[PDB]
Amino acid sequence: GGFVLVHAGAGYHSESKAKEYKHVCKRACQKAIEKLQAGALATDAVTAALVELEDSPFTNAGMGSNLNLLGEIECDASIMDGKSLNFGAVGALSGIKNPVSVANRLLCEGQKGKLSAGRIPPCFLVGEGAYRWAVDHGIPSCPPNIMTTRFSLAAFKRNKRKLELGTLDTVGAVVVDHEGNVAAAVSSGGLALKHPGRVGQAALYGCGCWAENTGAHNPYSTAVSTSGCGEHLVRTILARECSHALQAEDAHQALLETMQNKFISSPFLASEDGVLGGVIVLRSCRCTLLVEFLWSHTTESMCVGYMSAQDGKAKTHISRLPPGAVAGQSVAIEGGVCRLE
Amino acid sequence: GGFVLVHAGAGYHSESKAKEYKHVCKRACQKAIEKLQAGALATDAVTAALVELEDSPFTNAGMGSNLNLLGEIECDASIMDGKSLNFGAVGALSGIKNPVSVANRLLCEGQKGRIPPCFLVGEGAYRWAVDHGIPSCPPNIMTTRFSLAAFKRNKRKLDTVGAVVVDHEGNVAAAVSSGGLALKHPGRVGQAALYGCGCWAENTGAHNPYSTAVSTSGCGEHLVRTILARECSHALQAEDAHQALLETMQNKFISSPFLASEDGVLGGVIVLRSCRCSAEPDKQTLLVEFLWSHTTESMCVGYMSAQDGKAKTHISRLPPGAVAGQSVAIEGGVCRLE
Repeated sequence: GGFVLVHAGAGYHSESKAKEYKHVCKRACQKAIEKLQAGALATDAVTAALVELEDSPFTNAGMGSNLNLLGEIECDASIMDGKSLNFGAVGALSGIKNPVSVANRLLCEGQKGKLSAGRIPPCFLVGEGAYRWAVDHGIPSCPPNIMTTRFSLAAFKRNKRKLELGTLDTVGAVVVDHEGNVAAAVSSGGLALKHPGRVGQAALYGCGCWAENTGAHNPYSTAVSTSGCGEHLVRTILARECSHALQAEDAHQALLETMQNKFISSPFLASEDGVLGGVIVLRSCRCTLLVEFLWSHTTESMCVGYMSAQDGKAKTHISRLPPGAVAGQSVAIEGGVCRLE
Repeated sequence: GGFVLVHAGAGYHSESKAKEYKHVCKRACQKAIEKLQAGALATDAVTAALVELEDSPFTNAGMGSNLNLLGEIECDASIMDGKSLNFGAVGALSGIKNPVSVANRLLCEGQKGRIPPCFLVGEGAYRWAVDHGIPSCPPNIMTTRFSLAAFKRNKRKLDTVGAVVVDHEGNVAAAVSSGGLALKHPGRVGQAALYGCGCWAENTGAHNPYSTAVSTSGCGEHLVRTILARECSHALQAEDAHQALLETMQNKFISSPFLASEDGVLGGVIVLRSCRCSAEPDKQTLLVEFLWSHTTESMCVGYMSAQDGKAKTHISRLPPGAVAGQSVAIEGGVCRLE
């Protein structure tokens, strides 16, 4: 009993490179299910998925991240637990191989702080301090020669040159365990030639991801993860906005109206010539657990992968805008249902 | 014409330091009004107010901010413009005397503006500030005799600021600045730097009949988990502003499921709500409703109307019967701007 849905970016996935994108999404789903079947917490499950997605040298997160203006790697990552509603995140973090692991550990410590442990522990750390906290907590440090790849280094030089004259490939995942507990996480390398210290949506509470279990004013346990233009997702606090919209009976219609009204037609992005973003969503309710999963995006395409523990084989797919639709002006949306024991 | 409301923290203001807090609030308001009258933008006005608030050795923001675990100063600050809806923010910033001025520069550059950065942290935010003409500030200038003694004290083991403004056309702006928790771990970023949590400013639009501006104070974590600033803005779109804010503080803050594990929720907000109530097509009047609410023992505020030219200061305190962290105090008023 368990379900996972992951994504490897919302932007453009060429037919020639589609294969690679889907393969990492497949592996990420398996890592997540393994954790669930092994009795792990939902958060540890999404973290396992994200570690796999970050580790791919082809994703703008962890190893392979876009090099900033100075040719350095600074990552943003966050995670949320639907049961405890606790959160963990890091921004402008360099020197660490798996940013999500740090965000996960901040979340874990935060949980330890609830059982009477002085003032609330930090949920958000950035830069040098985030690095120090990671190391001091036993998290593996990673050298620049390992975080950087020949290709990212080469893109850096090109980008620099183009100034004197891919980045949308971020990652995310959502999971629901057999008890109905959900969790979500997101990780990113940020904009390709960003100014040092720039923090994007992947580190911001409510913007990058969201996870909230069923409650008095929350009939469904919901989890959301985002991708696309970081700035667009932040100004609209998209993840949380999608989670709240999903409380409506018709999930597909609620997500569609959100992407159209609260995103594309949002007054907060009125000055933009095209709004770019995508989301993966999970909604669950106890009856067995009925799970509804969906993905929506305004980008050319979005790579997704999902898997049910009882089913066994991951399904991967590149969602594309239909003929006629225009990237940044229209919305693509697809989904399905699965019942868990 | 214009109106401004500021706060010098939500927590506890001793009767012996009251006059000091109120005084800083008076100057901040005067600073903002002087800007408005000089024809400045609402964001420039709220920034001027925050600079004054920050510059006080009595406030946990800018100079005088709490020293962190390593005895160093790291500030959080943000600002939002209601007309353009643009935002500017900095987190874990050191070496800069006025964090809010850096956030205001980020917002301005964003307006001139792929989209420029609206949020910078650490060394990067520092570099950016210096590169745009804002001189650095050595440690001794931003460390007061009180924060140093406090640090040594602390190591031997809520005075944050904000402001909301409305110009003569009805454009609103909001800003917030904080030094964060005393002895916090390096890199810890709080509510004052996060979009939706620290402040919020949004002019009348399709989904919101009222122009609203919100600034917060109190326990950083509590304000973040509930994304209070933005929640208040949305609540203020209801017909009855006073009742809406009260219900928000009661249900979405004190009774929020996101803070259930806590024994007492601590925070306060200052809000401004505006709409055009009349015009003479043959001159216009803005109805401005302003409020402040809190669950802490007290909250220090100050407000001023350009037309009245008389700054008003006040320390809101929980009355007998109200328990800090469990109750909600709320006060407000209304004024018209011609």
